[PDB]
Parts: sequence; C-alpha cells; structure tokens
Amino acid sequence: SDRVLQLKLGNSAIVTQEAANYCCAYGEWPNYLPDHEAVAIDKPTQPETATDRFYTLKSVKWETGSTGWWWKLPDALNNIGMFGQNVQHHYLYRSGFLIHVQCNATKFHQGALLVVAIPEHQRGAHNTNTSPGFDDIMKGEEGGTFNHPYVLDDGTSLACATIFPHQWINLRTNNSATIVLPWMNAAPMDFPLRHNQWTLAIIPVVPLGTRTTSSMVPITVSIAPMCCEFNGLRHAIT
Amino acid sequence: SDRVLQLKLGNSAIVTQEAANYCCAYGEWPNYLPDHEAVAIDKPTQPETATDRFYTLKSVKWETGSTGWWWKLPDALNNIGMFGQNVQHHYLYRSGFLIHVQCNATKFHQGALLVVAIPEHQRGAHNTNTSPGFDDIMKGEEGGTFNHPYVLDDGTSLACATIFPHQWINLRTNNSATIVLPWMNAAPMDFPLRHNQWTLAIIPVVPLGTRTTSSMVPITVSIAPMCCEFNGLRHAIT
Amino acid sequence: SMMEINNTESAVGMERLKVDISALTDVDQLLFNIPLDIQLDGPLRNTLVGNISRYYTHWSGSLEMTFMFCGSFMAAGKLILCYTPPGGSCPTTRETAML
Amino acid sequence: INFYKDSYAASASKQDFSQDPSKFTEPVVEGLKAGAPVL
Amino acid sequence: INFYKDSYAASASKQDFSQDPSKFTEPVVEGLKAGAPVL
Amino acid sequence: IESIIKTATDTVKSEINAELGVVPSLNAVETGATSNTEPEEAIQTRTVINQHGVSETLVENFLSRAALVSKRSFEYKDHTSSTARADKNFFKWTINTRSFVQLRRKLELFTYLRFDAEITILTTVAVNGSGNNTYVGLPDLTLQAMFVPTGALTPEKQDSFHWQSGSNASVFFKISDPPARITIPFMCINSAYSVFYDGFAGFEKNGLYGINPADTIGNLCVRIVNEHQPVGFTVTVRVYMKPKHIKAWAPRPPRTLPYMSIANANYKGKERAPNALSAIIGNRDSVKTMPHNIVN
Amino acid sequence: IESIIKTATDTVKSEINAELGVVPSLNAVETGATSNTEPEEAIQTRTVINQHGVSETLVENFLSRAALVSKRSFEYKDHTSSTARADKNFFKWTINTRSFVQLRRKLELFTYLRFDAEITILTTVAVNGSGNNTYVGLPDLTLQAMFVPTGALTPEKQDSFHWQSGSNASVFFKISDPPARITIPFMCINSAYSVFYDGFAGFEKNGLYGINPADTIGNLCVRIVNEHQPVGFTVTVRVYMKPKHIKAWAPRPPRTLPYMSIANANYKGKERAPNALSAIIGNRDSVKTMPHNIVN
Amino acid sequence: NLIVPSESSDTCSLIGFIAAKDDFSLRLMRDSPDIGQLDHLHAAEAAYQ
Repeated sequence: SDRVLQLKLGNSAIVTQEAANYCCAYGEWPNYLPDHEAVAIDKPTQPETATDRFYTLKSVKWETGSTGWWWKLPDALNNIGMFGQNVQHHYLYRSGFLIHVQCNATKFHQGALLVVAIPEHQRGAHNTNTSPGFDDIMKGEEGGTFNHPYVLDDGTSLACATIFPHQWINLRTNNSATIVLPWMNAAPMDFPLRHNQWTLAIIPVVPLGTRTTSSMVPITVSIAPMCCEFNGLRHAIT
Repeated sequence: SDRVLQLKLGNSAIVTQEAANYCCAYGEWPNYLPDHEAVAIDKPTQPETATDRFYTLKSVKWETGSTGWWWKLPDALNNIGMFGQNVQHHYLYRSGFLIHVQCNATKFHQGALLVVAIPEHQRGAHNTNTSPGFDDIMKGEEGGTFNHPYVLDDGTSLACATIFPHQWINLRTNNSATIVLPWMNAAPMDFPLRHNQWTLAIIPVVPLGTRTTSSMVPITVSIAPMCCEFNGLRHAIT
Repeated sequence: SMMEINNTESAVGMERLKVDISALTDVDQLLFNIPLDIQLDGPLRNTLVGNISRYYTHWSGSLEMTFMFCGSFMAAGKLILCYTPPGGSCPTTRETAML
Repeated sequence: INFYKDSYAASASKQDFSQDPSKFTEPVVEGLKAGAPVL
Repeated sequence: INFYKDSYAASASKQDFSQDPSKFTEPVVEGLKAGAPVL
Repeated sequence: IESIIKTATDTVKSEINAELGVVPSLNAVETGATSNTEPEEAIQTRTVINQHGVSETLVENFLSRAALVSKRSFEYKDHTSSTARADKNFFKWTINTRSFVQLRRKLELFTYLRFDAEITILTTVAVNGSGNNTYVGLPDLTLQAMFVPTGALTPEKQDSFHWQSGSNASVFFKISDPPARITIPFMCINSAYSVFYDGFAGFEKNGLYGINPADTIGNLCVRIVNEHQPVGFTVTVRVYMKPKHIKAWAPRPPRTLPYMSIANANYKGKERAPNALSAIIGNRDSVKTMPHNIVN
Repeated sequence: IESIIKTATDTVKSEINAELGVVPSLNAVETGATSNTEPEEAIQTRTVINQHGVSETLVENFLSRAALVSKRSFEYKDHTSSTARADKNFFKWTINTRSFVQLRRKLELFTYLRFDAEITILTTVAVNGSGNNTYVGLPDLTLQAMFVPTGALTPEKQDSFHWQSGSNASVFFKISDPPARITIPFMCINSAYSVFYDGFAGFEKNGLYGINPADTIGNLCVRIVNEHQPVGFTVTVRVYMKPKHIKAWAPRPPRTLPYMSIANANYKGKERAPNALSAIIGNRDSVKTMPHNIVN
Repeated sequence: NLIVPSESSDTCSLIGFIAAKDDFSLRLMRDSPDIGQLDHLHAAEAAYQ
C-alpha cells in the first residue's frame, strides 16, 4: 500500500516497489504564482509537460569512505532540456520540485542514507575567513560532495538536519526516497542563475557494508520541476 | 482608419501608419488543433507568449536589378529563440503565422512589391532534369532570391500569383503589408525540419526608381508564429 | 521629461537632449542604447521621475519612454526600440535585441 | 499605549498561540494512524 | 494629543490621499482616448 | 480626474491585438500631454493585484521633516575688548530657508507653499581653547529666544531692555533641557508663500529682485540670559524647521547646478560634469556605450 | 493540524493492552515522520490535568529581546594630528546582526524572518588616561544618530554639511537622558529577511556569496554634536536591537562550531571537544560509562 | 532606414522622454545626492547682521 508508488509527470514515469510513503515539504504542494502574490506584470509562459517532467542526473557510487553528495536547485537543472532552455531565455523563474532518490542492494547489504532537502543551504568554508567562491558553490548537474557532513559544511549539526524535509533510505527497509518541494523563497520569483532555493543532500549516516561479493552500488537522483513558470523573455545568456 | 494598425503579440508590438488593411489567408484565422482532428495522443506544449511573438529577420536591400526574395516557414524561424528551441526538441510542430513586411521611401520614390504567401511552394530547377537539392531549398533565416520571378521559379506564372494570399506594397500608397496565415497542411501536425508549409515571396514587379539623392531602401520581414503547439518531446537535434 | 541620451563629450548643453540619426548604408544597424539605472548618473537622472525617485531608496512599477521624431515631413523611416530584461550583456545586434 | 500614527511602532504581540507541529513532525502525504504499523 | 487652543499647533496631517495627475499629464481641452490616434 | 489613491494601480491581463485603426503606442507629444499608453496595450500582461502603498510620497510626508535652517556659534564671555561685528553673548538671525541646500531644494521643487512651521532649537557648549587651556566643566546656561517681526526693533546688547519682551513671543530654555520647540503659524500676508517671486518688492526700481519680504517669517534674537563667567565658552545654537499642514502648488524643475547665494538663483555649475553648466549628466564614451554592462 | 495551544497536553489513564496487529511502539523512521507513540500506549498512565503554560516559548517572546548589536568606542578631542583610520569625533556602522554571537545564533535558528526592529542607543563617557592624567568631570554631550540607506552618502567629518539631514531620519540625544530609542520598520524589499542566502547578489560572478544587501537595514552614522573640549574623552556607543511583530519560517540546525566571520558561515571548531570539528559532544570513557553516576 | 529627399536635411533628431506609470511607487526617503554644499552660501552670513 505505502510501499509501491508510481510518479507520472509529462512523458516520464517512475515506479518503486520499496518506497516508504513520501514527504511533502512542510505539508505543502507546489502551485503556480497567484495574482494576489504576483509582482512581474508580463504574461508568464507555463511550458507544462515540456519542463514538468523527470530529469535523471548522473549516478554516483556509494563507497565505504563516501562522505555524501549534494546538488543545488535550480542550478543542477539549469542546462538540461526545455527547462534549461527556458531558464536561459528568461530573467525570472519559479517552480517547485519532485525529487526521487534511488538506491538498491541485496538483502545481505546494510546502509543508511539521509536524503534531506535543505532550503537556502548557504555553505561555509573550512579553516579560513575567505568566503566560498563561485566555482565552489555552482557545480551544475554534477553537484558536489560534503567536506564535513558531520557539520553539514556550514558549522551546524548533521544530527539536527531532520528539522528539514527528509527521508531515509535504509537498505534493509527501502530502496527509494521521495520528497515534494514547493516554491521556497523570500520573493515570488527569482533569477535562476544566481540563487539556489533548495539543496538536495544525500549523506551516508551508516556506511555501506556487506560480506557477499562486492558490487557497484550507485545512487541515482531524478528531479522533476513542477508548476514551472518563467518571466522576462529575452535572448539566451547561459 | 484602415491605414494605421498596431499588432501586439507576446512582448512584441509593431505600429504602421501607412498600412492597406491586412489579409487573412482564405478568410481564416489561426487556431489550436481541436480534439476531433488530433492524431498524436501525448499532451502538447503550448508556450503561448514565449513563441507567439514577432521575430524580425535580417533586412535585404531593394536594388534596381533585384529579382525578388523568398523565405520558407517554419525553416526561416527554426533556429530563432524559444520557437527554435521548441522546434529542435520536438518531433512534431503546428502553428500559423502573422507576417509583416516593411519598406518605406520618400514621396519622390516609386516601386511596387508583390508580397505573396505561397502554400507548398515546391521549387523547380532551371534547364536541367536534376531536382533541386537540400541546400538549394533549405536556406534558414537568410532565405533566398528568385532566379526567374517571371515564372515563380516553378514553371508557373507570376501574373497568376494573385490566386494566393497576397498584398502589394506600392510606394506611393503604403509602406507595409500584413498577411495572416492559418495552419496549411494535409496533416494536422508535421516534422518542422523536413517540410515547409508556407513560402513568403517579395517580388519587385515595378522596379524601385527616383531622381532624388539615392538612399538605401531596405525591406524588412517580421514573422510572429501563432497558436504554436509541439508534440513528441526528446533531446535536441537541430 | 526629456532624457539626456546624448551625454557625451563634445555634446554641449541643449545638444545633449537630442539624438541625431542619419541615413545608413548597412542594414539592421544599432543607433543608441540607454542604461536604465535611475540611481546612478545617466540619461534618466535629470528627469522628473529620476530626480524625485532619488529622494528615495526603493522603487517599483512600470516606466514609459516616449520618442518624438523631429525630422522633416518628407523624412521616412522605421526603427525598433527594445527593452532587454537583465541577466546578460546589452544586445549589440538587432536579431538579439528583438527577442 | 500607542499614540504613534504608524502601526509598526506598537509594542510586541505575544498573543499568537496557534500551532501546527505536523508540518515538521509528520510531513507525509498519507497520515499515520496510532497503533497501526507505519509500513 | 493636542491640548493647545490654536488649531495650527496640531501635529501633521498625512491623511490626504486625493490625487489629480491629469492637471499635469493631460492639460488639454479635448481629452485623448486610448488607442485612438491623438491627431 | 480627482480620485482617492491609496495603493498603486493593478494590472489586468491582456490578449493579442490586431485591430485596424487602433494604435495605442503612437502618441502626439506636440499637444503637451503625457503618453497614455498602458502596459496592457504595449505587451501581453498577467493579472497583478498591487498592494503597494503610496503614503510615503504624500506631499505632507515629503516636506514634514525637521531640517536644519540655522547654525550660529558665538563666544560666551566678557566682551569688553571685542570687535563691533562680534556676537557679544547674543545674536540675531533673519529667518530664511535658503542657507542649507537640502531643504532649500526640496522647497524649491514647488512654486507656492502654505504651511505652519515647527521650530526646534538645540544648544551645545564647549570650553574655549587658547583662552583658558583647561577644562572645568560645562555650565547649564539659560537662553532666551525672542521672535521679532522683520524690520522691527532688535536688541542691541545682551542686557538690553528690549529683552523685556512685553508683547514679543519669547521662549526661555536650558541647555540641560530637551531642545526647545515652538510652532509658528502660517504668517504670510497672502494665502501662500511665494517660493519663487518674479518681481521687485518696491515701488521704485532699486528694490531687491526675487525677494518678497511677505515670505520672510521674521527675526530670531537669541541671547544667553546668564551674565558672563570668569572664563570663556563657545555656544552653538542650531535652529531646525519642519513644515506641517502643508499645501503645495505648481511643481518646478529641480535645481541642478550648485547654489551660489541665498538671495538669488544665480548659477555657475561645476567645473566639469556632472552638474556642470554645459553638461548636467556625466559623460559616456558614446551613445552606443553601456556604462555598467554585465559581461560574463 | 492547526490548533490553538495554550497549555501542555493532558495525560489520560490507560489500561493493559494485549491486542494482536497493534504495535504503537514500532515506527518507521525511513518515512521521515517523527514517532507518534504516546505515553498512554507505552506504559500504564494515570490521569493528569496539565496546567503548564507554553507562552514563554512563543517565537515572539523567544526573539523579542533587546540584544547588543554594536559597540563602538572613539576619542572625543581635537583630531588635527589623528590618523586617517581613526574615528574623528564620529563613526559610521553598516548595520548587521552577525557581530555578537548570541543574537546571531538565535536568529540563525530560522531560515526566514520578518520583524520590525526596536533600536536603543546607550552612551557612556570616560576621561582619557595618558592624555590628561587628571579627572575634572564628565560632560553632558549631545549626539546625533543619522540613518543613511546602505550605499548612500555618509558624512566625511564631524562638522560635515551632510549632517543637516534634510530627509534622513536623525535622532539627537544627551548622555544624561535615558538611552535613545527608535523603531525601524521591516524594510526588506522582499516579504521576509533571508537569514541565510544561498546565492550571489550580483549579475557577474564576483559578487559576495551568502550576502543579500536587501537584508541589510542600513547605515548608522553617529557624531558628537558638541565641538571638542580642551581635554580628550573616550565615548562608547552601544546599539541594541529587539525584533518585534515577528514571523519566522523554516527552522534550522543550531550552530555548533564557533563563528569565524560576520560575512560567512565558515567554521574551524575548537581544538578539542566539546564543539570541535571531529567531536561536538564531550567524550566519555565508553558507551557503557555513565558520566555522573550516583554511587552511595 | 532613414530615407529623405535631397531637399530635406539628411540628419534628423529624436527627442526621448521618460515617465512613470500609475503602478509606480517609492519608499525609504533619503537625502538627495543631487545637491550638496561644502561651505556657507553667499549672503548667508548677512542674515546675521
């Protein structure tokens, strides 16, 4: 009942037979910007299925000494398909997301990943007064890895990361996690190339372990933008 | 009354103070594909203002020995803005057009351009049995020029070209022409990279002439797609 | 109120308040551009909207730019005026600005 | 006591006793009943 | 709070929200309709 | 038309327009009217419910702020061996709003003004240097500020009998007290002050140009009531004015070139742009040069 | 579900449970939900009517306290032979909430905040040592605090004409008066301040990371109005901020490692636990060792 | 193009104006940077004589 799930958006569909419900961030669902909250007066474009569909990122390998991985939205999707083209041709962007993280292994494997969506994950640098640079933060589709997941790379605690929308992928229990993210910003719309509303972090709290014959155990992220709308049409900049 | 005209689509607007009404091809207006005529079953994307807006092509120079110019749709627009991106990412395309041709001169100038939208302008070659090649036909934004406008480059007559939707730009009377084109095809949708529904032809039936100081007299084409819809989303091919 | 678009050296006094256009022999040429910052020095600063707004720190709403052609009755021409929302460089070709 | 003309000049407002912990404690699409197994 | 006997001693009056921009923006004897050519 | 405006106007959604004979984007500047082209007619808009308030740009709010109008420093000491021009424990000031440029320019944004004037007097004191090279403390002195109508008899010395103030309004205040405050009514003999006056205030041809003394509030005569101490001090009195109950008529082009005098609108301009006589706005390389272009 | 909570919840008495298919103590953490196991289902309870109030943990009460945000000491004297970097009878401060760590951490418990800010300014003065090795007394000086929007023109000297404050809000106060107090409204161009900002505030790639100047209240420019005395003093101005009318969104993991800079969230941690990079909690001998075991 | 006869001027001027619409609003009043003084104006001292 709560273990199988099908997500269908646009021309894309995902099935999971080992889900554990799914999380709606702060009990909200994505929606278009209403008139009583709108600021930009030009008529927005709403590509619907052309952009509100699952895009699958490159899988990463869960290793024994893995510290964790992170991706920033919309930066990770800013050069992918019609979402990327709309982002590059429009000054203003607005959308939510549907995140589906996949990781399977055998019944002889053990491991626990915290899959947490952090709003406004302003990263800090380690052992220096210099602020993180543009290249340290803006990683695109590839994303990045945690230097110190114990402190979430920001001087806070990983133990308290559960205050944020999150699921767990515990290998004995489930093989996928699903999080629904509404628009999360101080402003109704934002420039998609300079600000990142959400950061998806996958941190192996319990390391991968087994005594069978070792196999590559990848982690795969599929993100579907939702209720995409764009304002301020002009030439592409990327 | 019938001399001034404002056309506003998306974020684009054109004003003319010397128009001569405007033509709706065969008395029709563009519209989206209705359910009782639809074939493709996937939900189409309708970008609305992102694609249904005026795109201005490169101006050409009206000379004494000019034979005429032609552009093919949607080929001329296939690499321009969000219309181009949607065309490149979708197998199927459908839209009409709003064509606005601009050419001004002094009250001491004389000249007459036939601005005709030819449906399915299958071009022929001169003095050979070899069919025209891909490069001879597919010219993109730049378009082409008539080799023998007297026979419309297809063995027919220029004198009978008025059977097709058309206006005249007569320099003593008007400085612009406007033609509205509905979807014109045997099939409800088509592959935009291999078939051209419409050809805009601008032919100087009466050559440009004057006895004042000569100035460059350009001809400018602005084309706005209308009721754009796209089917068959996939990776960009261009 | 009048914009000072021609805010260049060798343009003295009243000459700063008008933009000269001549006949060109190449197509789709750029004529001028206007920065849109009503806080820094620029063509919009010494206007009623600019002067009043600079007494404040925050601003919102739409603006309107009205151009009057002051050539002879016999002069003819077509121009295109483009507003480009921010994010990239100022367009330098017509096929980019028209987007 | 507020004799100022601007409402933001007023003293603090400590009367908002409304709560919704479930937006942080149970952000799941399918509610979980007591006693019944979650999975 | 005004306990003075002269009315001009009172605090400021920031309640006058009435406007008429047309006395500066459109001071023409014949009004101009939207869309219709001015001349 | 007259209407009550509390928030910025809303935007209504708009569709494609292809109508002959209708050109909302075309205007005629020659008529002197401002273009009426709406955003709905220029582009395709969405619906926006605008809740932005407009109260901070109200004329009352715009002008009803305490602005510095006078600053006078003078020595408080025995003035037996002082020069004639020196302020001997008291000064007189012809009230004007043209000495400090921020308030002056704000007021000159309008042709006619009608307002009452809140007046605040702030006093500071310092121990004189090179008179007594030591510090003992700051006395809590009492000051008298007497309003004297323009041209009337002003006191000639600190202990003059004219300070008895039989009918003149006088305010006594201490340095330790909060700054003194009084409201002066709208006192013009006309229904409004003339911010600019294009004429001469005399029936002969030698009167001052651009000066209407009906627009001068009056004279402020400020003295230290205390007799002088054995040591000298420097006392600085600042007068601040705040218009209130304001009505404004006929807005004007704002001042661009720096002010030269409080008596006229004479102009010289900066040596080079900005705000030079031949160039108000700073220069750029060309009309095709974008000054702060974004380049990535 | 939304409900009005004024007191802690009551406890209901419970009986023995031996029901098949019902396991209230078992949960699934993987779903991300917090366990719903009630005390009534884990043990046998009595009935308790709980009257404990919850008002002291209200967000408004939690944040609406005057916290020190700025402390600046400067010399009040003749500054003719002073260095350029010295505060010559006045200072300027870009307002921020990140310099004093208690308030900073409390604010950073949240992602988004919306509040008006009560501001209290407290001034203290001392007689300079090694300048004049003597005490005469403390003057009752007047100070001007002018609010200048971020990036706007700030005064360049103590007696600068910029202090005339035509439109800027300015407050004048005495050291002998109670601390000055003004309320600054919620001034963000957005509907809420961004406590953390994951982006760059510039259209090029060299802008500051994590800094959104829309969340900077402004600049405070503080001067002594009095001209300098023959002897020197040291004046310390403390600015305290109290948020009020507060709304808070998206709570965050609290800061553990010590702050390094007011410009970023950079971390180094203590040399050893507690609050070290590799160990936040202090160590015990083993997971079987009870640190403060009661032994009788 | 700009096209004129030989009798007309070959260079023609445009005048640009700017205004705000009625959806325009301003906040956070501040001293205008467009005016300032470094000294007392002429005849300002005479008001004290």
